[PDB]
Amino acid sequence: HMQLNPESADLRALAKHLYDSYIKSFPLTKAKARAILTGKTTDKSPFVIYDMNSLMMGEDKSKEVAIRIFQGCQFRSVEAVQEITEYAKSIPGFVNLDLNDQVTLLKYGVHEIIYTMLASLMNKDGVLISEGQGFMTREFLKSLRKPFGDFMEPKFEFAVKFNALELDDSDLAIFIAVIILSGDRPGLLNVKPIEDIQDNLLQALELQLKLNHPESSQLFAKLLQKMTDLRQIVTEHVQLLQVIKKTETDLHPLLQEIY
Amino acid sequence: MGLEAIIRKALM
Ligand SMILES: *c1ccc(C(=O)NCc2ccccc2)cc1C(=O)Nc1ccccc1
Repeated sequence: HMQLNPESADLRALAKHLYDSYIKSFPLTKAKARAILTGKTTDKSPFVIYDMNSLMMGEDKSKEVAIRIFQGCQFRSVEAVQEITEYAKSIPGFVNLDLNDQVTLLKYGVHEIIYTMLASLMNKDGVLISEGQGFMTREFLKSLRKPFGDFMEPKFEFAVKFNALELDDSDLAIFIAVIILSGDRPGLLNVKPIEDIQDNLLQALELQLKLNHPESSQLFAKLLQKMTDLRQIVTEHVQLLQVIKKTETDLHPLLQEIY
Repeated sequence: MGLEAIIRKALM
């Protein structure tokens, strides 16, 4: 029997703390993304990039289109890493970890969290871009010449399955915190402090999913199983990043100034 | 290397 006791109440307070920080860190939420995608918002209707002519017009509303699109992907990922890091600072205990362990956690976690949260902005048709100002079709991205054509497609394949779980921002805030505090990342100095925070976040996540999803009794287990899909996504992603570095040309301004 | 730079800056 689940009881609303001091321990559970504290787990609900930890869930709310993360939700609030999530809202502050992440400009476009799943609630707002889904409103846009289903046409249930009063906000400005996104511009749809579905062919080469709608890309050209969209770049208003590199000589090579595929490269320009990859360039925008790259700059967006720098921005996303900054937002995830701000979020990570809000997770109780995280900034109190050794700074090298904080860095290691984010360096191995950010890609998993990027594709988790990009699914909130995705459907079978495409993905919201420019904080919901544009919509780029999955088939238009698939049409880009090798090796760019197959770059986003595995993230769509993940996302239509992931979205079927019908997680909401309250669920995702805790899920992402669980990803960040993974004690199994290579090169971690002090593992037990990370495991202890992860254990508290796993308790909070399990309780979140029991209260919020009465019709999937094992959603908690299903979500933990999604971490293998994410690891594979990131393994395959990193392989494609290399092939693009070996075989193409293109830095974000922040990166240029850091040197 | 590039990823780590951005993370370290953002934590400060
Ligand atoms: C698009 C292109 C490249 C990358 C990426 O992982 N680049 C490696 C890198 C190196 C240093 C710092 C950051 C990243 C990612 C993407 C991508 O997924 N972009 C994105 C992210 C969130 C939402 C939409 C698009």
